[PDB]
Amino acid sequence: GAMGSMERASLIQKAKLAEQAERYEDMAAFMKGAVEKGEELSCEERNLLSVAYKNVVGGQRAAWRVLSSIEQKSNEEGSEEKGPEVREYREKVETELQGVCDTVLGLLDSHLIKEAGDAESRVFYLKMKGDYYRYLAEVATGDDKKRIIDSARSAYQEAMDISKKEMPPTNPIRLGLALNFSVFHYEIANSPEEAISLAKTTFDEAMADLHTLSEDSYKDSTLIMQLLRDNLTLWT
Amino acid sequence: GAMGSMERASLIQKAKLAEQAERYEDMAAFMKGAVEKGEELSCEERNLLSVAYKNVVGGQRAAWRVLSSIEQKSNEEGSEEKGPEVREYREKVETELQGVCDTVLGLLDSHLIKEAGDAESRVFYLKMKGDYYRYLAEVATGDDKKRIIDSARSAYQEAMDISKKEMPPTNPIRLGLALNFSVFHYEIANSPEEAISLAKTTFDEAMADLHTLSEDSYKDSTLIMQLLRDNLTLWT
Amino acid sequence: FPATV
Amino acid sequence: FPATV
Ligand SMILES: CC(C)(Nc1ccc(Cl)cc1)C(=O)Nc1cccc(-c2csc(C(=N)N)c2)c1
Ligand SMILES: CC(C)(Nc1ccc(Cl)cc1)C(=O)Nc1cccc(-c2csc(C(=N)N)c2)c1
Repeated sequence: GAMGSMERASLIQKAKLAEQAERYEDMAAFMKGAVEKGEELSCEERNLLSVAYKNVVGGQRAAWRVLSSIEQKSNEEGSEEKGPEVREYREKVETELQGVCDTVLGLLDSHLIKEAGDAESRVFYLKMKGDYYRYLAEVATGDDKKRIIDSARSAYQEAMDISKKEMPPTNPIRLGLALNFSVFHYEIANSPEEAISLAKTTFDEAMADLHTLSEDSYKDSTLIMQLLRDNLTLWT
Repeated sequence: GAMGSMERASLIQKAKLAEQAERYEDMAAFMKGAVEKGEELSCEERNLLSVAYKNVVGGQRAAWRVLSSIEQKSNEEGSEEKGPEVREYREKVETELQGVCDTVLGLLDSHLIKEAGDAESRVFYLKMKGDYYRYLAEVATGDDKKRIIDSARSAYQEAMDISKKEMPPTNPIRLGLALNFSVFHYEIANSPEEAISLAKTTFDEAMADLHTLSEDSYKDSTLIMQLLRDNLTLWT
Repeated sequence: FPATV
Repeated sequence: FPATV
């Protein structure tokens, strides 16, 4: 680890600086270094970790989609053979994406999840595990594709079970988990009806619990509720 | 060179794919590989090279500015000591920026400029040399700062002299060179009057030559003329 | 693409 | 910042 000589607190400070500078690869490297110090992460620190890698992998996914689209068109009837370059470069980006996903999954497995006992930490990490298996699933085509999908499903399901037992229905982690598990159903598991049911039930149960919240908690919860509605509108 | 085993044409193809995917670091690496094949660059290839590195260094410059601003505030009277981290991270980004600039300047010196005999290639490369010394000047503070500034000035001046002899006043390379040399005067050389004079004279001489142009050449030239006007409006 | 967080 | 190309 090239961050092994830097203080944990300095890594966290520099992750925040990297965020301000929109240097998300640096942010992710700093937060990986912080995780590798071996201490549990606070709430703020968990969100720095997730923000960093979500931005990095989000850019990779967008690039992969562009290249996959070009590749599929190069393979339509009538196309002019362009050689191996489009496939090669899509493969390059894909391998880099898989590497980022494997890095995050490795941090969760060594040893963030096993030390996470509070619902807010454990659900957050299991959601991340489902998310990064989902990104692996998006590019998977081989003998392992079904197992990658089931790994995402299993992580999301454990997170869901804990969240329903231990968090209120407006908890933003619970809401974001359900949002993403619903997208997993729609886009990965070929289960649009499950996706729609989950989004609707999550939205309605949250609606009924909003009366318990402060103004600031209300803003946080209704933001994610709007994303659930947005997806439902896309899908119906 | 990690691109030494890839065909020149494949590098150019992949640079264009990387552009479509907004993967500008990859684009720059592919175009560096293409330059290192040793052949001269066509017009399209020169612009792929410039687009790639301008995007990479542009992001570095934006990050450096954010971090420099934070650093200067941490040094105002009344600030709470935050330790060495802001300076360290600004230094890290600065060193990476200098490295990119040195890489581009190295490609121009080995051996793009010395083989560039046509005005459109030679002026383009000398403009690039002025630009990347200008970016080095933006972060320079040491014994070498005046020499870095004079290196930018000298490259811009040679490009200007060739452009005035060999290109019409509406040539977009000539216009973009003058735009950037004018910014050099204003922001680097503490010569706002020279900056304003150069922008105005360039604009007026271009205006008078627009009547010679096709519709498409007119669009290209008037686009850069508008940038000259935009700067003049900022400065007056 | 659908929204995720 | 001023425009450059
Ligand atoms: C806007 C959004 C996306 N809602 C969300 C909802 C669900 C889940 Cl699972 C994840 C996110 C979000 O980020 N909420 C959030 C919640 C708690 C802390 C931080 C944070 C601290 S620090 C920090 C930073 N970027 N410096 C961010 C950010
Ligand atoms: C819009 C702008 C910035 N005007 C400009 C003006 C002056 C100077 Cl010196 C530099 C730029 C520009 O880019 N003009 C331009 C001119 C010639 C070729 C290409 C090109 C070929 S291919 C390609 C690509 N991005 N694939 C671009 C692009």
